[PDB]
Formats: sequence, C-alpha cells, structure tokens
Amino acid sequence: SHAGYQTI
Amino acid sequence: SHAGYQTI
Amino acid sequence: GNIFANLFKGLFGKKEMRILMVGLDAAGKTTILYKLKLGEIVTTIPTIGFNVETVEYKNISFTVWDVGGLDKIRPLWRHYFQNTQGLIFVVDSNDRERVNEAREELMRMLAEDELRDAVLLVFANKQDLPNAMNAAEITDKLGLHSLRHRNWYIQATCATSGDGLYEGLDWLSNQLRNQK
Amino acid sequence: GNIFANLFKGLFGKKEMRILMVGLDAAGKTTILYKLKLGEIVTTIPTIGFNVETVEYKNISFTVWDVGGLDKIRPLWRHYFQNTQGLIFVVDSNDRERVNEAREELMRMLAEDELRDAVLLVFANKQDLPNAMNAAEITDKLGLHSLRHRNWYIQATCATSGDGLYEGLDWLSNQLRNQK
Amino acid sequence: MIHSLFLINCSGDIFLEKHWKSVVSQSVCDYFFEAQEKAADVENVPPVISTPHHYLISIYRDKLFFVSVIQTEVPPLFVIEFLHRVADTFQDYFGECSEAAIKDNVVIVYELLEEMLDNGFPLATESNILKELIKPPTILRSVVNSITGSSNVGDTLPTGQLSNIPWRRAGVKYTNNEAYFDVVEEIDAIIDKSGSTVFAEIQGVIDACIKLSGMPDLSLSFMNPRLLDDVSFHPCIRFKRWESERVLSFIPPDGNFRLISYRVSSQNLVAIPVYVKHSISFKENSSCGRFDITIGPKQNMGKTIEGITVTVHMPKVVLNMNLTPTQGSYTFDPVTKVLTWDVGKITPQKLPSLKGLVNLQSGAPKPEENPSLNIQFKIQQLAISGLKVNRLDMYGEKYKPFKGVKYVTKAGKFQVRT
Amino acid sequence: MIHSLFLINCSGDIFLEKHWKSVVSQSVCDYFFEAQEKAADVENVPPVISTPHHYLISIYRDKLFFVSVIQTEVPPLFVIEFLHRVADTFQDYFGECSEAAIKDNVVIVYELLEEMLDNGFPLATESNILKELIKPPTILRSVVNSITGSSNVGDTLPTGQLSNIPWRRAGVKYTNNEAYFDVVEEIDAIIDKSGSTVFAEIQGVIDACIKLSGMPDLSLSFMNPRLLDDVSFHPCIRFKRWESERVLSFIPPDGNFRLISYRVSSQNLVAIPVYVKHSISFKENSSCGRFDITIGPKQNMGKTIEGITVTVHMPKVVLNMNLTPTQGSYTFDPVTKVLTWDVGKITPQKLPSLKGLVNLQSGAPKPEENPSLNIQFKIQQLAISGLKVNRLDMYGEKYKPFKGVKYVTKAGKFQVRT
Amino acid sequence: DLKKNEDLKQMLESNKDSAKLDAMKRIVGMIAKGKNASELFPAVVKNVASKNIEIKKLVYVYLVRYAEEQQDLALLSISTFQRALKDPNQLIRASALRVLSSIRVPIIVPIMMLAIKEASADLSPYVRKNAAHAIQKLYSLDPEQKEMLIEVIEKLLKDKSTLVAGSVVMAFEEVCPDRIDLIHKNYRKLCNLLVDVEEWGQVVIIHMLTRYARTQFVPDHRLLIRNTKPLLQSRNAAVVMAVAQLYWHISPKSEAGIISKSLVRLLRSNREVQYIVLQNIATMSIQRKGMFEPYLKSFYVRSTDPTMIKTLKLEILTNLANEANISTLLREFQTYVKSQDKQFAAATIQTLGTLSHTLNIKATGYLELSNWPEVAPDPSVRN
Amino acid sequence: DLKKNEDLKQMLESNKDSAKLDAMKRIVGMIAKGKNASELFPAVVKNVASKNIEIKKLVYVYLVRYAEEQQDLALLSISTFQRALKDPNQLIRASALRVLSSIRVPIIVPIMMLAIKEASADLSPYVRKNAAHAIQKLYSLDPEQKEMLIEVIEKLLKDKSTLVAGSVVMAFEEVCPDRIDLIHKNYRKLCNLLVDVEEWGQVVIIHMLTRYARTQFVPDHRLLIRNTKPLLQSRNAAVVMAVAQLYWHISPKSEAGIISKSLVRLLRSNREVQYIVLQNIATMSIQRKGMFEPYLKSFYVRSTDPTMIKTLKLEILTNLANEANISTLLREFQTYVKSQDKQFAAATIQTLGTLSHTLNIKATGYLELSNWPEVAPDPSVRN
Ligand SMILES: Nc1nc2c(ncn2[C@@H]2O[C@H](COP(=O)(O)OP(=O)(O)OP(=O)(O)O)[C@@H](O)[C@H]2O)c(=O)[nH]1
Ligand SMILES: Nc1nc2c(ncn2[C@@H]2O[C@H](COP(=O)(O)OP(=O)(O)OP(=O)(O)O)[C@@H](O)[C@H]2O)c(=O)[nH]1
Ligand SMILES: [Mg+2]
Ligand SMILES: [Mg+2]
Repeated sequence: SHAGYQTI
Repeated sequence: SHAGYQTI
Repeated sequence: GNIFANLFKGLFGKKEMRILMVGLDAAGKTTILYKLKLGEIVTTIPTIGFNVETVEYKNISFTVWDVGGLDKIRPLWRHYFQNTQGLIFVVDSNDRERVNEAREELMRMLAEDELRDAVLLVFANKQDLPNAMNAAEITDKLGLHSLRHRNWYIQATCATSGDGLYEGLDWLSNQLRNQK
Repeated sequence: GNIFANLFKGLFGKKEMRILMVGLDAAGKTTILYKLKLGEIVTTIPTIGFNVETVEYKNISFTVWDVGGLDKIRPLWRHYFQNTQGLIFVVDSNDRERVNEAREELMRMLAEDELRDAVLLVFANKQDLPNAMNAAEITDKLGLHSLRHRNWYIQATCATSGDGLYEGLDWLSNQLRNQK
Repeated sequence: MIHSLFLINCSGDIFLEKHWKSVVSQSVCDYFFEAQEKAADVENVPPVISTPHHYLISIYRDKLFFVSVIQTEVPPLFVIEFLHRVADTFQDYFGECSEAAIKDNVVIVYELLEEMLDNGFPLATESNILKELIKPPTILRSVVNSITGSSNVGDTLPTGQLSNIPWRRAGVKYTNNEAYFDVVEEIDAIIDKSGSTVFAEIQGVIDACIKLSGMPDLSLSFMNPRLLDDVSFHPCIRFKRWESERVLSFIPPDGNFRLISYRVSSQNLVAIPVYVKHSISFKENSSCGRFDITIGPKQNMGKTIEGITVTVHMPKVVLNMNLTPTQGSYTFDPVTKVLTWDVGKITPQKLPSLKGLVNLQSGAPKPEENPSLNIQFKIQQLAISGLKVNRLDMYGEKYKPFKGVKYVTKAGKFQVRT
Repeated sequence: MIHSLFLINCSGDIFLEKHWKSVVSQSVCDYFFEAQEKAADVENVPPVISTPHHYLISIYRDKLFFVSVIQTEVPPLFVIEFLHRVADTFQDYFGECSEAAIKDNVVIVYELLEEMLDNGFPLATESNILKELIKPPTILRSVVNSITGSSNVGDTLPTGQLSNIPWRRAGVKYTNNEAYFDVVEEIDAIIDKSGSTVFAEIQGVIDACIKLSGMPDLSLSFMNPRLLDDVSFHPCIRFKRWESERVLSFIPPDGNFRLISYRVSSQNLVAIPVYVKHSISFKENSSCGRFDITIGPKQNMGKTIEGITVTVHMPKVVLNMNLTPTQGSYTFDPVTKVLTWDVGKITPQKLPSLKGLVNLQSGAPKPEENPSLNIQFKIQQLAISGLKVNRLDMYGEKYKPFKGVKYVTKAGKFQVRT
Repeated sequence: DLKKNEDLKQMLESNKDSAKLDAMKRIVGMIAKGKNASELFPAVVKNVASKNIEIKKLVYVYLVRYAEEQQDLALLSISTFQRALKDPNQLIRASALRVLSSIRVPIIVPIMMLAIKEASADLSPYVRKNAAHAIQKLYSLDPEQKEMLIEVIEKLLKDKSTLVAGSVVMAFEEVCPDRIDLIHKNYRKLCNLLVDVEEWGQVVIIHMLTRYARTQFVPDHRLLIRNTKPLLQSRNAAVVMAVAQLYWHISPKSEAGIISKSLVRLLRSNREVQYIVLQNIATMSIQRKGMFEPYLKSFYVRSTDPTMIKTLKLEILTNLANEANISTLLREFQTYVKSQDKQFAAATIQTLGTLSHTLNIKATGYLELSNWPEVAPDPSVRN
Repeated sequence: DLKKNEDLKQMLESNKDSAKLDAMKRIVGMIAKGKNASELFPAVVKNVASKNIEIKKLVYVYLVRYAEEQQDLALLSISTFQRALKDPNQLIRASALRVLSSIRVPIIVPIMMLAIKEASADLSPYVRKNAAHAIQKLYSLDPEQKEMLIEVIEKLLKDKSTLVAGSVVMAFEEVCPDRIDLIHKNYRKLCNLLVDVEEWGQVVIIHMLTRYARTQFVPDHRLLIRNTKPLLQSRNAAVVMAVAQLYWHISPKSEAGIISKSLVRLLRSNREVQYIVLQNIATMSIQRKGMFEPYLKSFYVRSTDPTMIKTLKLEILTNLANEANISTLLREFQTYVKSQDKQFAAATIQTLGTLSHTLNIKATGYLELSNWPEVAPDPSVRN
C-alpha cells in the first residue's frame, strides 16, 4: 500500500 | 453373599 | 441427537420449571425471589411490570416470574398462564383485611383452564410478625382444602429469615419431579 | 508449566488485585461492595468483622475486603496491610464532623510502611444528598494533594445510583495494569 | 456434660485430644495414670475416677482407653453409652477402631467428634444420619476428592433427620434388593469340675443387614414365641404389635445393625454341646505334674462343633509343659501361664485332646485349686435353643428381595473348673 | 426534529422505513411521488417539499431518495447534512450505500438508525464512536458470532466519547504504524468554443488514512502556504496554530477521513492540461452532419494524462453516428443522445480523436447551438496548483511510521462548448 | 401467515437464546418493512427482561414502535427499566433512560418525571446529555409538566461540560423558547464553550444566540462575534450557514463581506446544499450585491445543472448583472437561450438561513426576529 | 518450625483453595496433637469468610478452639456468622448458630442474645433444637442473662416436636433446675412424647420427671408409670437404668419387682456397664433382696472377672446369701478363696442411678430428692 507514496 | 442363608 | 448427550445433561443437571408468582401488593413476592436468587435481601420498590429470574436448586432451573399485583397491572397475570408448571401464590399472613381478596384472586387463578395442570404452592409469608396467622388459619381463610382435583400445598414462610422457601421448592421438586 | 498456558489464562482473563476497603462508620462501604458484586443494593446492618468479596471487571478479579470501621474493631485494619495492591478509602461527603477523623485514619493508613506500594482511591460517597461536598472540597478537607510519593486519586461517588464506582475501578485498572 | 475427650495409648501416652467447652489441661490425666498405676490390670481400671477437679469416666476397649472429662453430675451410663457409641462409630468409618486407623484419618476423626457432641450434649447420633453428614472415606472417594476437592460434608440436612423415622436414610436406592437376618445364639456357661453344669443360659441376638430401597416394612414371625422372654427391641420396632401379636413389624434402618437382643426362657434347659474331660494334678514342691484333657460332643445337636479355642489359665508353679494335642495346634505361654489350644473342630469319630506332663517349679508350693478353662466354640446352621424364624413378610415395596436367614450358635464365656 | 425516514426506490417504491417520534403514515409519500412526477428528472427534485402536514426534506444520491419527515421548523442544512451523513455511514458499514446492501443487512441498518438519531435529534455521530457502539459486519466476525452469539454491540461507552478528543478511538493499537496523506486537486473548468478558458479554478482536498496507535499528534507543513486561501479544517485541527503559524497540528481520528478542504488562490492562474479541438456541424432538415474532435495535452505539466472519459450530450436530431476513435472505445447512446468515449490516456506522441459523420434526422430542424462536452481526466504524481507538502512531524508516540504522501490531480466538471 | 406468527411466539417462549434472537431479527425486519407485528406484542414483551444484551436491544426497538398501540401491555413491562436505570454502568443507564422515556403511556408519566430528576443529578455527563433529550420527550408527551421541566433545564444549563451543554440548549430551544432570562445567566460561558461544542450543537446554539442577541443588543456583542469567526472554516455546511446567518443579522455592516467567500465555497458541495445555499445567496444579494459580484463566474450555469439550479444561478446572475459585466452575461444568456432546456431558456429571456425563507412560507414554530431595541436591556445580566 | 509456620500462612494467604485446604488440615491435625497454633490465628481467621464449605468447616474448628486466647481477633470475625445466620438453608443456619454461640467473647454477648431470640422463632425444628443448646452455652457464658433465657426456654417448652423437646428439657435441667412451674404446663404432653423422643433425650427427661414426681405426688402418677413401662426393653442401657431409677423412687412397692429382670440382662454387656449396674444392684438389694435372689447364679464370679467386678458380685452374693442357699454359696466361696487372687480371696473370707452414689460422694450439682409431701400440690396444674 505504501507504493506510490513519497516519503515525508 | 446369599450362600449359607435359608429362604424365608 | 445422541440420547446419551441428553441423559448426560440431565445427570449433569438439566431440569426446568415455569413458575408464575402472583399475589397481592406487599405480599413479599419480590423479596422472596431475590432472596432465593442472590441470598441477600435487596432494597425494593413497588413492582409495575415483572421480574423474571431463574434459581437453580436440586438440579432444577426454577424460572420464576415476579408479576406485580397492583390493580392497575393485575389483569396482566393472564399473559403468563400459558404453559406453566406451577403457581406460587404468596399471602401476607398479617393482612387480614385482604385475605379474602387474595382468596378471590387465587380462586380466579384456579378457575383458569390453562392452569389446571399447575401445582399450587401457597406461602403464608411474614411469620415473624406478632399478628401473623399460622398455616392452618391461613388454609382455613383461603379454603385451600376445599379445592378439588388439584395438587396443592401450603407452606408457612418468613422471607426475612428465608424460612419455608427451600421447603417450598422441595415440595415443588417432589411434585414436579415425576422422575429424576 | 507451559508459558502459553499462563498466557492463555491471562488472555481468557486472569488478573487479580488485593484491595483493602477501610473508612468510617456509615461511610457506605458495605453497600458499595455488594452493589458492585450483585448489582442490587442489599439490606445491611453495622459490620463487626469483614466481608470479603471478589468482583470481576475488565478481566481483573478485584478482591475487596469490607473491613468495618467501628472503634471497637477499627485497629483490625492492620491485619490486612500485608501484600495489598490498592487501598480504597470511602468517605461520607455529608459527615462534616468526622471528615478530619477520616483524614487522620487515612493518614495513619498512609503512614504504614507495608502500604507504601498501594494506590489510594478515595470515594466521596453520598453525592445524592443536598449537603454533600464535592470532590474538590473533599480533597481539600482531606488534604489528599499534600500527599507525596504516592499514587492517588479522588472519585466522586453515589452508591445509591452506582455512580463513580466503575470509574473508580477504571482508574485502578489503569494504575494496577502496568501492562495488559 | 462432657467437657473433653482424651485418647490414651495403653503405653501411657496422650494419643489424641478433643475439647468442647474449654481447654482442659493435659495434666488432668495424671490422675488417670495414677489409677492405672494402682490398677491390677488394664481391665481392672475403675470406670469412674474422682479427681480434685473434674470426674473422669472411661472405657477400656481395643487396647485403648477412652477417657472423658466431666464437670458436673451426669448419669454415668449416659456418658458411658455415648462414649462407647463413639468408639463403635470409629469402627464403622474406618473399619477398625485403633490408633493406627485414627493416625491416618485424624482430620475425619476430629470432625466426627465435632458432629457427634455439641458442647457436651449429643447432637449427631445414629449412623444413618451421621453417614450423610460426613461421607466415609474410601479409595474411590478419595480419587473423586483429588479431582473435585476433598468434599465429604453434605450441604443439606438428611431428610430423615426431620422425619418421623430418623433411623432410616431417605431416598435409599438399590437394584439388588435384599435383606439378611443372622440369628446368633450365645451359650454362656459355668461347668463344674465333675462335668455337671453349674449355670448355663442362652442369650441371643438377631443382626440384620438391610439393602432394601425406599420405605419397606419388615415383619418377623417366630417358630416358638414362648422362648422369647426378656427381649430388647431396636427403637425402630413398634413394640405395640410385639406386645399384642408378638410380631416384629418395623421400618428398618439400612446397613448393619442389631435388631433383637434377647434372653431365652429359663423354663427350658440349656443344651451344652461340649463336655470337658480333664485330669490334672500338681504336687507340693514337685518338678512335674500331669495334664490330660478331652474335648467332645455332649449335646452337640447332631452337628459338627467348630471354631474351637481352648484357653487354660495356669498357676505360677508351671514352668513349661510336655503336652501333645490330637487336634489343631497347642502353645504354652510361660509369661502369663496360659495354655492356648487351637482345636478348630470336633470330629464325630475323633476327639481333640491334650495328653502329657507338666513341668513344675521344684520347691514351689502346690496350687490351692486346679486352673480353670475357657472355651470358645460354635455350630453352623444351629439355633440350639430351638428358636427359629417362622416368616418374614415385607410391605410397602414392590420388591421380591432376598429373604435370607441364618442360624449360628456361638459360645459366650464357657468356663469349666479343674 | 426528524420524525421519520423513508427510503424510496427510484422505481417508485417505499423500500424501507424508520420512525422515531410516531408512526408516520406511508401515505405522506404521495406528495413526494407527486413532486417526482412533476420533476423534470431525478436530479431536479426540490430538496424541500411542503405538504398539507409535515415538510419533506430529501437527498438524492446513489439512485436512491432519502426522504425525511419534519414536523416543525428546522434549518434545512441541519437536516440535509445529517441525512447525508447517514448515507455516508451506510457506505462505511456495508462498503456500498445501496438498497441491495441494506436488504442483506436490514437489521444492522435499522440499529444504526436507532443509534444515530435520538427522538429527532442526533446522538451517535462520528464514525470513531459509532464503530465502537456497533461493530461492522465482516465474514470473520459473523463466524465468531455463529459461535459466541450475534454480538456486535458494545457493553460500555467508548472512552473517547467522554474525552476531550471524541473524534478518536481510545486504546488504538497497531504494530504496523503508518499514515497516508492523499493530496487531491480538483480542476473545475468552463472552456469556450474557441478553446479559451472561460472560468477555471482549482479546489482540493487532503484525505488521510491513519493507522497510528495511542495518541499521536500529526503536523503538516506546506511548500507554498500562500496557495491556501479558503480552507476548511476538520474539527480535530487546532486552527489557532494554523492561524498564527499556518501549521496543521492535530490529533488524528483513525481510519479514512477528509482532513483539509481548500480553494487555491485566484492570484495564480489555473493550468489546463487538456485542450479540445472540436469541429462539429448540423444542417436544417439534413440526414447528415459532421464530427471531429481531438483531445490533447495543453498545459499537461510534462505528465501523462490518464483516466479520461469524454461525454457529449447531443441534440435530439441525432439518430446515429459514424464516428471512429483513435484511442480506447466509443459508443453512442440514442436513448439519451450521448457520446461516450473512453479515452484512457493521452500519449505525448499520439492524440485521442473521434473522426467521422453524424446520422441526423431528415426533416428535423438544426440545433440552436452545438452540444457541450464534459471530460473526466487525471494525472498521477501531479499537484497541478504547485501545492506540495513540506514536512510531516509526528509527536507523542515512539514510532517511526510510514509517512507517505501522494499527489494526484483529478478533473472536476470540465465543460467545453461546441 | 398465522402459522409463522405461532412459530415466532414459540421462539419467543423458548428458553433458547438463539431461537429468541432469530425471532427478534425476523420481527425487526418486519418492522422495517412496515408489517403489522402488533399481534406479537404480548409475547415479545416478555423478553424485555432478558439478560441477553443483543436481544434486549432488539426488544427495545419493537417495544417502542408498538408502545402506542398496546398501552396496557407497555405498562406491564416498565419495572425492568426502572430497575435498570440504577445499574452502575453509564451506557446501560443512558439506554435505559432512552427506552423508558420513549414509552408513550400517560400512566407512567409521573414515573418518568422522577426519573428525569434523577437523571439530571447523575454524576456522569453522558447520562446528563440523555436527560436533556428525555426532557424534550416528556414535554411533548405531557405539556402540563412544563414548569417542572423548566426547573430541571435551568439546572442543566449550569453544567460546564460541552457534552451536555449542546443538547441542553436544544431542549431549551424547543421546550422553552421564551424565558431568555435563563440564557443570559450562561451567556459568556456558552460564548466560549461554543468552539468546543460538537457541530450539531453548534448549529443549534448559534441560531439561539443569534435571536438572543437581536433582543439584547442595540464588549459582549463583540465577544459573540469574535468567538464565532473561526467557525467559518467548518467542514459542516450547516455550521457555516449558521455562522453566516449570525453575521448577517448581527455583524456590523462593514464586516459583513467576510462571509461571502465561504458561501461561495459551499457551492462546491452536493446538489441539495447547492440548492439551499443558492437560495440564501439570492436572498442576501438583494441587499448586498457587492458581496457576490467578485465571484460572478462561479454562478455560471452549466449543462449538468438541474433546471431548478439553473434557475437559481440565473436569479443570482440577474442581481449581479450591471453595465460593467452585461457584455459578457448577455452572451452567456444567449447560449442559455440556445440550450434545449426551453423552460430555462424562457426564464433566461426574462433575465435568512432557516426553513421559512427557503419555503418563503412561515414554517411551523417560526420564531420572529426582533428589531434592535431603542434602549438596550440592563447590562448587569451580561447583556 | 517457624519456616513451616510461614508456609502455612502463605497457603492461608494464597488464593488457591487446595493450598488453603492443606493448610487447614495440617492445622487441625496440630490441634488434635495439642500443639500451640495460636500464632496462626490472625491469618487463619481471614478464611472464615471463605465460600469453600469444607474449608470453612475446618476454620470453625480452629476458631473455636482458640477463641478464648485471641478474643480481640475473634471479635474481628463475627459478621460472617451473623450474616450466615439468615441464610435460607437449615443446615447452614444451625451450624452458624453453633459456631457463633461457641465464641467465648464477652463483647459479643448481646449479639448472641438477639440471635437466640431469632433462633427460637425459627420455623424449622432443626434450628430450634440447636437454639436450645445455644441457650445452655450462653447461660454458662453469662449467668446474668438468665431471666431472658428462661423466657426463651418457656417458649421452647411449648413446642410439639420431639426433635426439639428433648434438647429443651436438657437445657432447662441445667439452666433452670428450679421453677418446676415451667414443667407442669407440659406434663401430660411430655408424658406421651417421651416414647417417641430420641434415647438421649429420654434419659434426661426421665431423670427430670422422676424428681418432678417426687414433689408432686404423695391418674397422673399412673400416667407417668404406664407410659414409661415399655422403655424397659430399650437397647440403651442408660435408658434402662433411668427407667429402673424412676420406678425405684416412684413406683408402688408392689410393682417394683418388674425391673430386676432387665437389670440382670444389663449384666451381659461390657465391663463398664457391668461395673455401674452391679453397683446399682448392690445398692438396691439392701432394701429389696427378693428382687435379685431368683437370679442368684447370675452373680457368680468367674476367672475372667476383674478384681473390682469380682468384688461387686461378691458384695451382691453377700446380700443374697441365706440358709436356703448358703450350702452352695460357701462352696463357691471356698473356690474363690482357693483362687490365686488373694485380694479377692481375703474379701471372700469376709463375705439410685446417678453419679453421686456411684462415687458415694455428693457430686457437683447433685440434686436432692424430696420426701413425699404430706399434702399434694393443687391438681389443677396437672399435678
Ligand atoms: N415483616 C416482613 N416483611 C416482609 C416479609 N417479606 C417481605 N416483606 C416486606 O414487605 C414489603 C413488600 O415486599 P415486596 O417483595 O416488594 O412485595 P411484592 O409482593 O413484590 O409487591 P408487588 O411488587 O406490589 O407485587 C417490603 O417492605 C418487604 O421488605 C416478611 O417475611 N416479613
Ligand atoms: N444517602 C446515601 N446513603 C448511602 C450511600 N451509600 C451508603 N448509604 C447508606 O449509609 C448507611 C451505611 O452504609 P454501610 O454500607 O452499612 O456503611 P459501612 O461503611 O459498611 O459501615 P461499617 O460496616 O460500620 O464499616 C446505610 O444506611 C446505607 O444505605 C449513598 O451513596 N447515599
Ligand atoms: Mg414486587
Ligand atoms: Mg459495613
């Protein structure tokens, strides 16, 4: 689910 | 256990 | 559907009785029910509806319906007539003025076709009061011995002590227990 | 000795707490205990000895010792100091005349080395009476906030309604439950 | 009435104690021990002993002294029968009344004492109530107890306790319904040195083992009612029927118990089944005497006599004895001077007899009289008085249970001179 | 306020009813149906309808009419938002708000209505309380229920209900702690027949999925604060920090919820990623017209445009259409006169286009104006306004949870003329 | 089917909880379907005393929906509630109060009256919240208890928790819309609490305070306005509108412009909201055209708009049209006329905050706003 | 061992019932062994409130035996009994009464006084039986409560069940041996009940009635005697003797002979009985030699007889010797002299019913019998 999100 | 007793 | 499964439950305890408890206001019904259930006597107020509670004793689950006797709600009793095993009628042994009233309501209970199979147990309650009548006197006032074709018994009681309550159940146990 | 066996019991519920309940005469202790245990309020008399009873709540078996506060028996409390988890001190929020007395007995409880690990829960009971002081007022009169090095909390209560009683257990649950 | 109870080991030791009213100092037993010291023997201890404070009442049995402590006047027999009853109870629960049995079952024992006596006055009494209040210890029961917890105490009153028939358990149930009556007669007799009967009387008892369910009513009829004279009746018996009909109708307690105790009418003479021929002699300062005894069937009823024990209590002059039996086995006890002869039974065609010489103490004086002999014996299927049972008739239950009756004649004290 | 609720199937049927104050006669819906009959379409039904008695307030959505019955004056929006919220709740519990979902879960549905509205005034509200009062139905849960009994109702009050943070569940626990922020921008635009932008504005919303345990405090910082103008804040947000620092600090509710809703400052111009070349013609009484449309990347931000749906609402004169797509799939609806063209995506090197002729009704008059076109489209990883998030900083918990952020620009209504 | 009715009764009679449960679910379903299950009341009601939390919850549903048809039998099941009311569990207490208070039987009115007083004194705010709602019920059930309930309401108004305040205000608004002297006592309190009060209470409170202020004002005025301000950013359209309302009828005219920005963003929501909001905009713009004109393009009519919406926007465009924008709007109107929606085209050619104006009909219970008093009420009451 | 004492306390403290049980069994054993377990009292007593019927039974044992040494701590465990006293289970009630009544603490006297009154009013006879015993305890604990207890006793004397009557009479006999006016009220009643009364009560009642009759007699007299008669056939030697006693001091002298037959059969029992009975025979024969002479041979001395028994029989043989049997008895005496028991031989060469004469010492509490009154008491009291 984390795929596609940028780390911030 | 009845052995030895007479019937009455 | 294992027959033994049922026998198992039966021997592990599995009987039950539908018992309707009716009487007049301040007879002591509520008190009795909870003393049998909890053991202690609880603070109570006049009952409007009913308290149903089950007391397990001698492997029998006695379900008792604490139905209030106030005139406003009294007619209600008829909605519990269906499928009972026994009938407990609690009487205030000091309330001389309403014994006949109690008798009438009891006779009305006894006049119900639906209840013809129920056993009748009468509690001469409040024996710890100085003006209380004894069981024989109560029997005479109620005319319980004039009853025909019905299985009945009177038991002197004193809910504040608990006396007569297990005794009542013991009698019922024997009448309701056709077999183990 | 299977560790999981213990964990099983634990998750199936298996905590317990030793709670000593002390206070002054007519504080309302007995009433509270049985209302938590049975739910109903039972008829009571002055306590001479003690009533121990266990109330299961939130997977914790709270064992409560209803120890009477009458002067004749009051010294007794010392025989329950050993190995407790918590201390409940019940206060009559209307008995202004003996609040200081209660405070003194409480401070004596608090002065016991054996009880230094116990949490202190104070019940400001009888909030349904018109002269009752509120929790802050009781706190001030008792000086609970002057207590040092001890885990404590005051809870307003009203045993005739049941208010504050689960709340008390909730607080205790959090203080005693270091982990699940 | 009874303030406390001490069990005294015959070696001189306070085995076990029980207090009902207050803690009685163990030092009180010093007086018992004094009396014991001043007693000729363990059987010669005075049942009632007065001390500076408190009276001691005791019963000697099973090599154990039951010693009770009494504060105020109480009819001695009240105490004696109660105390005796307690000892009987111990035998019922443990199978044997002995210290060893108690040592293993101390807790139960102590509890039984608590149930039986209430602050000095009897509470639990008859076994058919007590057995329900406290369940007796068995192997299987202890197995159950290891699982469900050590529960041997009932949570309700035995229904029979409040009934008009307290000696019977309520709700009794058997699938194998049966009842037994053991009519045992007792031959108690004094025989002259000539073989003539000095005194003899037949006593008797009818024991019963009842395994009948529900609320049965047993009724006994006898073949010869006239033989029954002084007859004690178990409390369960409705003596009015006995009085007007001479019929034993009653609701039996279950388990084992004595029903009838009686004396046989003296109008008829007692048949003595055993005769004793006995030649014996002693001589002043002699190193040797003589002994020749023959045991045989006098009025043996045509039956075989069995279970025979012959016990002679010899004088101090006897050191040993060169004596040989024709039956069973013979041993001399030089410590107490006793001739123990195990006869077993008398054969119709061959008699038990001891024949030989006596090793006497040279220089010791001749006994003032020849030593007496006690003999135990019995006969199966024999009711020597003639008392037989005419008929047993059970009412109130559907069963056709075993109705068994047995007749056995058993010797009581049988003492023959010289 | 709200006396009753009726769910009306768009076919004209009373699907389900709920009464809070009294039994409202179903005949009241005759007025609804009348209005429905007098309505141009299902979307043209007046939200508020007055009847002889009672006022009806309704919401049309998911092809279902929620019709409520109001007795006395109540602010229309109070009712509308509440009622709307109910519909959203149904989607939360069943995954879909539809009659079919309800038909299967009627009992639960009815119970939810009971919890949410108390005698006409809202009681249970936010999902983080309601989810605890009534557990949502799942397969695994129903399995548990078949064993322990159908228990989905809690026996205590959700602790958070009495806390100062009612929108968050108490005792939240995760092992996989994470949080997501989906910044979705909305392009709502009116395009002139020449391709010139008549009106365009960027709206936006930041959705959040919170899986953080305990009582965490999330804080968002933006790359360009000045883009944010009219901004609605979820009640959990401590606007004072927003006001003085412009930082979104708050204790997040868990689960899925909208956090920020906002309008992009009008000072900056809206980039329009899609242009529409469209040649179309009609002729008075002609059997044939023309159609040629090309969809392409205007201000496409250097990104691929995807999820494209092109919908033209044609005039009644059109009978059929000989039109071929260069991309995806195209279908004409002669019942409602609609050109459905599934474009999918625009290739930088190849444009989606429909080219062909229109089959017109001979003898029918020329349309007063050429038909308009609505287009859906979106771009992954794009925050077309330029609004990006500067930094997420969590306090109060030990975790180093996933801090994910996603930027997607999605078209709102995009209408282009001719 | 009478046989099924008997089977339901058998299950109700049965001591098997699973059977009881099934029967109740079937029954509730029938309630939802509008079926007449009143016949089962004598039987169902026996299970009101059941200890199975799930089953008795279902029973409460049945009971309430048929309480008004079997009043006698309803009477005959009261005690279990009255006793349950004193259970030491806040959840249960509340639900007990609710279902108790929902029984519409004249006979048990005095019982409930007592229960209300007890509920108001409950130490937990959760119950107190429920007490407020119960008051509202009792009042509507029996208007002759009003004075008693007013006393109770006043007492409830003295609480500090927002969990209670919201509901109490609502109860007040309905039971006793008059007696504003019961409000000023807590004016400054409520003015601060409002921020933390839950959105549903916020809507109610705001309307109440708005009409309050119309009679009290002609520092405290500004307190109201100041604390209200932040609320314009609320997620709840109803709140936004309520706030807008307040400013519209209370704010200094020079500050009024602040709300139109938010009123415009409300137009981005769903069609019901749009419908109502547009009516409010159209109504407002009559007096202040300058508040909406800056956003003129937002009122343009599109092809997806429902005729009634197209009409409303058109009506707004009507007020916002002038010589500085008529050159654009007429062109838009020409297109609108060209549209196939001839009803709209014909209309094109011709081209606060409550129910009553949305109907343009005085709605039931409509409170009327007063004009600013010539002399303000004595300030010692916290205005 | 102090460590073991600690372990016992740990088990007492432990919430494991098995541990508690084991500790209690160990403790009871120590009680039986005479060990000082008073040190454990503070701990053991906590378990007095335990619901484990087996364990609490054991606790009662401990508690009572150490009640007089830790009076303070005993006080500190009363409530569980007082509450248990009202439990609706006759068995429990009785045991509660017993263990309650057994606590020798001055402080709880008034508590027990109340309990006694309650116990006397209990509808079950089982409890009433226990109440009688409890009276006896309380009296001995505190003699100053006597008048109160007398009232209670009188009330108990009015019962009809034999289950109660027996014990009550005993309590009377001890607490109030005087006040024979409390007996005549139930004279005819008791005279009939006696037959059904349990043997232990029979003994007590008979003695009471015997001394009663000595003051009342100088139809009712014969009632006593007549109903008593059957009892001679009792299995219980104590009863037999009690009956014999009664006739000896009450029966017409012409009917006295009836008991010697039974007195003789008592000699068939065990040595304790024989000892006592022989003393009674020897005592009686002094006045009536003809009652035993017919059974002379039964008094012959045998080799198994203990010296003290040999002596008693010899003493009886002394009284029964005369010229019609001296020719036999002297020959028997010669043999007896020839016996090795020289103490017996030397004695040979020289050749009612209560403790006091068996000691030949006035025993503690010995009641004295009166002589027949010259004038009988007024018969209206049922003599
Ligand atoms: N003296 C005395 N009072 C009793 C006894 N049993 C009950 N009471 C009292 O009688 C009063 C009425 O008792 P309830 O149990 O409420 O009577 P009820 O039969 O349930 O009355 P309804 O609910 O109106 O049907 C209470 O004050 C009880 O404490 C008793 O045995 N003796
Ligand atoms: N008004 C009021 N009375 C209460 C409340 N709680 C208990 N009581 C009453 O206070 C009295 C004393 O209560 P108990 O529970 O016996 O007091 P206690 O603390 O156990 O007293 P001791 O046994 O002497 O230690 C009883 O009459 C109770 O009914 C309360 O919250 N309000
Ligand atoms: Mg009642
Ligand atoms: Mg107390």
